[PDB]
Amino acid sequence: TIYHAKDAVQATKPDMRKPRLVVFVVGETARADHVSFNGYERDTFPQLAKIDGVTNFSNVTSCGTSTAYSVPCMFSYLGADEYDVDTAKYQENVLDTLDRLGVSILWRDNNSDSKGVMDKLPKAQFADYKSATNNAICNTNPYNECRDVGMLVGLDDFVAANNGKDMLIMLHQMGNHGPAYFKRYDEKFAKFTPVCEGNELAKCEHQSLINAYDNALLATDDFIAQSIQWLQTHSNAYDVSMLYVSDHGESLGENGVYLHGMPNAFAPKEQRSVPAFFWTDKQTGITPMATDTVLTHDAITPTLLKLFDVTADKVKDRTAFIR
Ligand SMILES: [Au+]
Repeated sequence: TIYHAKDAVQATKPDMRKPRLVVFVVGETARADHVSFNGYERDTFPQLAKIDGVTNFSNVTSCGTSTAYSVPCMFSYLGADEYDVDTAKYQENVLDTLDRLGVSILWRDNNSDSKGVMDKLPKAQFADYKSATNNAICNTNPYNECRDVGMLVGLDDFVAANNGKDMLIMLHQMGNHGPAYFKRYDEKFAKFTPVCEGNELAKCEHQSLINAYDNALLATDDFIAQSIQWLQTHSNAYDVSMLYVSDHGESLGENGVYLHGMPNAFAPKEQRSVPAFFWTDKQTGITPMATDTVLTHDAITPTLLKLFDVTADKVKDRTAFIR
């Protein structure tokens, strides 16, 4: 392990102020420009729009264009300019630091896995929610595909067993993962029709592809709202906050390009322009940065440290999502 924050200290402890409870949704394949709040022509986030205290960040660039590359960078101390995907797994990352400091770290995954982020931590702190041995919400669709909202079930049991501690829960979404966007949402989210249902994107009518993509955003809108609603049920005992950032965007036929993973050197902007939301309870004292702050995945690690009142030299001056 190569360390970067051995100096990290927590200024205030959960035995002398309210314990802090944060959900970080790690999104999947969502594009900034298909978000209602960023000026998209469709209301793709109706439920989040009903919730007070949500900040939408209109200028966020992902570290990369793929799950393997972006997800470790999101939790890195190095920043996009110095990040090396090939050695990322051996670097101390922001979750190693918080866990060392006594924050209870939980990773639930309905996507793939943590791409090495949870590897130095006890396996008991990672849970696979792609399988029904954990996820109670899979038989709601003709594919029996397990749903992101299933990662919320039983979180009260996790809180109860971590009584009075700081807690950071990562929820790694299936989200808008392609090519089969149509599979990614239940029927209640099939607002935009007709929809593409083949693995040959490009052979699909372009509008029908967009329609399946947008329906999957409505399922994500629903999941993020439910996440905040779950947090609100603990807001008296805990200072609760919710951070959402997508790992990367998606090409939807622009210049003949589909899916993602284009190398950064020639990747279209659609693959790196991602949405980000921050919600917090009024009690927490946490203040969002300006909506239009130029932001990147580099802001995640300082944001997670500030949420728990932790300082570390390597990111002392680094712009975050919050003050
Ligand atoms: Au991804």
